Amino acid sequence: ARLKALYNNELKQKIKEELGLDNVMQVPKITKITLNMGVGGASQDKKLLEGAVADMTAIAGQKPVVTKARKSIAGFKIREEWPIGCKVTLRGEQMYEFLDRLIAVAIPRVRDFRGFSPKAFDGRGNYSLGIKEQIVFPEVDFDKIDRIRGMDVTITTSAATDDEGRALLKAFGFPFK
Amino acid sequence: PRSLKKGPFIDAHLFAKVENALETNSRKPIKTWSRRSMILPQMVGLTLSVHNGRTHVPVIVSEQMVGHKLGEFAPTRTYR
Amino acid sequence: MRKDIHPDYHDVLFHDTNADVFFLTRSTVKTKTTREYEGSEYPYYPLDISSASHPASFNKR
Amino acid sequence: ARIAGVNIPDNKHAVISLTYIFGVGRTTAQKILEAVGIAPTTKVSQLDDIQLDAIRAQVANYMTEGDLRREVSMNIKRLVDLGCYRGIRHRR
RNA sequence: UUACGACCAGGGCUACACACGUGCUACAAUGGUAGGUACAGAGGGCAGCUACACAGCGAUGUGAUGCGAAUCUCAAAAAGCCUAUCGUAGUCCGGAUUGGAGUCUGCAACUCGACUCCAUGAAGUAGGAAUCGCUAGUAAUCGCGGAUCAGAAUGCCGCGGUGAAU
RNA sequence: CCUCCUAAAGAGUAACGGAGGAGUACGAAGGUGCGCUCAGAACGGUCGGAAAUCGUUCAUAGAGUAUAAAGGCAAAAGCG
Repeated sequence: ARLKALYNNELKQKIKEELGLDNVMQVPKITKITLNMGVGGASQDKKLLEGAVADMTAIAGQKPVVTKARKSIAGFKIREEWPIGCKVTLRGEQMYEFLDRLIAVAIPRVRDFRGFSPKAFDGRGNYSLGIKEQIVFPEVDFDKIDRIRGMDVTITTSAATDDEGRALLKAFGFPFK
Repeated sequence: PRSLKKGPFIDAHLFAKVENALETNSRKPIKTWSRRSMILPQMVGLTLSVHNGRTHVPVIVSEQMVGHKLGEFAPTRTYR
Repeated sequence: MRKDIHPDYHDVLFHDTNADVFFLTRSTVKTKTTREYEGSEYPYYPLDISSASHPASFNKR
Repeated sequence: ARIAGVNIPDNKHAVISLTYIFGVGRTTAQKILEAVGIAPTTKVSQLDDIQLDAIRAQVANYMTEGDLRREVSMNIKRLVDLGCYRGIRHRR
């Protein structure tokens, strides 16, 4: 990952000088990146989930895992332990490569993309963004496709504060505002 | 709409009422029946009372209403 | 990383041809052609756009 | 191909495929192809990347879907919020 | 009979949960589009039609010419034929609705005009019970004129083209 | 036949007293080793909301325990 080798040389010290931190262990870093896909309409066809798992595999470069229903809800017609989503978690080299790819290649491919909301942090430095169409990732090809799916990209960082989280995200080149 | 070569249309009788209103800088609502006169930026800010057939409903003219006719903001029919 | 359960993950040379900027990054994509960078010949992927190229009336008439 | 952020059909002719872009009809596509220099009878699939990016640059002039939908929606809003007759029919 | 008479301005006759009656345009390949190349009749024109030239993507605008017309003009007929393409897709079908910019007529185009241009691209893939017209230059289909009319026909009244089945 | 109360702080204790369950289930839902921690609330996030899946922060248990109730349960007796 080139972004990890760039953060370990330039971005860390730049973030420290920016936030005015008196200790190098205070500057934030991204701990993990989690890609999720709610396929709640599954357990009735169980082919939508197959396609979602394939899309997650191609997008992330890592075999994902099927997430079951933690409770039974009649309104969503779901019973316990029913496969209703897909998730993958990327750490270290895999997450740095994925985030570099997402910022460079894939994030300009969002249709009518003005920017990403800067108030979308949860309040502890972690960011979450939604991708309404999984074709913005070049890994998935337009010829063979099940349908148009979406995905959550949650960036979990070591920042404890909103402002530190967005400073760390913006140091990487994240498209904000 | 109209022809650009002809020029903007404003009734002379209401144009006189606004030449006797923007020099004075009054806020008196000018009461008018000519809905066929286009709102120009000349009287932007003041108030007119446009006849909608039954009553003289008030139209305070704004900055983004110029170019429209005075009747556009005085509906004549009542659906419900 | 568990062995042989993950997809093929290899370096890919993405290239924004509008600004002619390269992005070397491992990815799951399988490109048809392969173009040589300063190192070896990576699978080459053209790009239409990337992070380098993406971004009164009365008086007139 | 991929022009103006959408995936226009590849097996169609250029002048027909480009109309799939919201904001490009057939005469605007004809004018785009006149400037670029490509015959409207050539398939988009057999189009070189250099001329594909030339067509992208030529398209970047006209207000396509990303800007067009915003501008049209705000144009409608300018009448809906104004309370004029046209806006009163627009809301209903 | 200082009003149920009379005059003026604005609005309405153009509203739409809806229903029905007459139609027009379609749902395409016996077709759409782009190039060429043909063949009419009838009617209108000073309350006007405009040759031609230039400007404009266009509607149109300016100059200018002929003609009260078997003289000049509306005006090019379209369907048709040849070539290319589309290759059965809600599409290169369909063109409603909406956004923007204009041209004319007219004191005046908001309610509430007609056209032009660009963008959008809705339903619609042949239609239930039921029901209508037509016996030959007819039906079907294709264009073109006129009355009313400053402007405003998919209606009305006509004209010819191709042209059946039973 | 089981659980609570009546039942008077050991046990037991009646009424055609007041309230509920049982006449099964399971070859794993048993044994062991190893590992894990729930419910809810708030915040952020494509469809996706009051509530699906994902991330964060609080959270001795306000959950779960095959089933009635009681008593228990972190060495979990709960979950893989």
